[PDB]
Amino acid sequence: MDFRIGQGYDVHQLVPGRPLIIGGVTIPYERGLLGHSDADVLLHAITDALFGAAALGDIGRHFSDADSRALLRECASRVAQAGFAIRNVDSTIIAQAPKLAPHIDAMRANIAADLDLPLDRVNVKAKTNEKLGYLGRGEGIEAQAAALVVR
Amino acid sequence: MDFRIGQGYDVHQLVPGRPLIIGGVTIPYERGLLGHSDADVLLHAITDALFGAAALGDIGRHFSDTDPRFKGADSRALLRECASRVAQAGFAIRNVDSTIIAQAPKLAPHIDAMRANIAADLDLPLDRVNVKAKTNEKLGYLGRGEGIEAQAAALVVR
Amino acid sequence: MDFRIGQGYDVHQLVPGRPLIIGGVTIPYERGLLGSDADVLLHAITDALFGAAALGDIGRHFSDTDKGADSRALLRECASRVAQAGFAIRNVDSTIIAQAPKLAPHIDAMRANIAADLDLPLDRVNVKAKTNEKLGYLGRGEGIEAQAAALVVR
Ligand SMILES: OCc1cn2ccsc2n1
Ligand SMILES: OCc1cn2ccsc2n1
Ligand SMILES: OCc1cn2ccsc2n1
Ligand SMILES: Nc1ccnc(=O)[nH]1
Ligand SMILES: Nc1ccnc(=O)[nH]1
Ligand SMILES: Nc1ccnc(=O)[nH]1
Ligand SMILES: [Zn+2]
Ligand SMILES: [Zn+2]
Ligand SMILES: [Zn+2]
Repeated sequence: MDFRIGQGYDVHQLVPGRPLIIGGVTIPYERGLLGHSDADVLLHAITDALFGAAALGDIGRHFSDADSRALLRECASRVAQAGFAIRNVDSTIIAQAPKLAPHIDAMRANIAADLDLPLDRVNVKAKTNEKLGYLGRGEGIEAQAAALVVR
Repeated sequence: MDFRIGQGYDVHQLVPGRPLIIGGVTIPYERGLLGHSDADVLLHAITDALFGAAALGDIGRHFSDTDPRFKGADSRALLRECASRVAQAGFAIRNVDSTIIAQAPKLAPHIDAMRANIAADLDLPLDRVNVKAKTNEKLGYLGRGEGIEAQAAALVVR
Repeated sequence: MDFRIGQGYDVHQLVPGRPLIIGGVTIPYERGLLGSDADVLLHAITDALFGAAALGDIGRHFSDTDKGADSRALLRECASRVAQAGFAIRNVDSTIIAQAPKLAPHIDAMRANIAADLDLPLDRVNVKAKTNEKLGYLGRGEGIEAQAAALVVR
């Protein structure tokens, strides 16, 4: 019936002395993402896609720059409050390193639990940047997301 | 229930001596976006998402940067023509979402006005239109303030 | 009804010595993409189809070991796995970002290839072309990016 689509984008720098947390998963690595929160680039992109589908603005407006899962849960709350139900989420992480493949199902599990969705409605994809640009040089990590909701 | 989705992308350089026009809003700034038309990166991205959802090709095709009739073209006029062609193809627009990526200036004070322009041009209520603002966290040409990028998504139904 | 959306991204470097193949179409150029055929557009569309189906990604379905298959063979196999998970493809839209060469003359051919491979009416497949306005590695002609979106229904 009243379907809406949303899209999200995020990028953070990789810096020494920070933990690397993506999709709620702490991944062993010598650098981590820099941000005012835990800098979970994946969760932020999904969050923006959800706000965007519900026409509620953006993550910058809702949570002025701690735990990104808490923010994702709050986002899901605001989406429900606006009268929408989430139908599915898809996403991509662009990181030259480290290897993300072993952690993906954990990420999906986290996101599914945070959005109160079954696993089959949550997806997370991994890509390198084929050594191009700042992502290619491992200076940051990007995430992209898409969300479908219904009123 | 014949739904279709589309996506769009655009980027333009930020240069001295040009109006900064994003989402139809003239924003006070010392630089502006360089292009053949008014170079409204956000409206272009949305226009491409709508043409894309309707499988009508793209804005480069409909409103060519090689055709002199679009020199300094009002991108809201282009967006309204896109919406007309989308309607004529048989599609109704259900919603639009978008992102602008810029180091500067601060876009937040202008976002609501952008949403209102897009809503007006697409004949949608405000609650079916969204615009989001992002920095690029200081990375790359966007982080260096060399250009501004926009992304869009649209849902339509035949 | 049970609609789902998916999105996809891909980028390959652009250097002398390889054919330029985008959307199944070989395009005369002084350079080409590095990868198989390195078909950036087919890869992104393949990723958006798997993501709409919540089946992971092209890296997981089609790794470097398992044959030699070109990117259209992968798109078709992608499409068959999507169907067995219960989903029908409703449409695909995409954008190729390349500073050069001119892609517009080749779009009809890419759409035809994609629609054939996905068994879709032509009017549910779209491909768009963008430059990067001379910004970044894309704008210096050091690589080509593709973006895709797909809608499916169970
Ligand atoms: O652009 C990086 C970024 C800023 N911000 C504010 C809330 S979540 C988030 N990610
Ligand atoms: O890539 C910048 C660009 C080209 N073009 C043609 C019509 S609107 C527009 N934006
Ligand atoms: O990053 C370029 C790339 C990697 N990969 C794996 C399967 S298809 C494909 N394209
Ligand atoms: N960093 C990564 C990129 C792509 N695939 C992975 O598994 N990891
Ligand atoms: N350029 C901007 C990025 C993020 N937020 C803003 O308000 N403006
Ligand atoms: N490389 C290209 C970018 C934009 N339009 C084209 O036709 N080709
Ligand atoms: Zn973030
Ligand atoms: Zn433009
Ligand atoms: Zn590829």
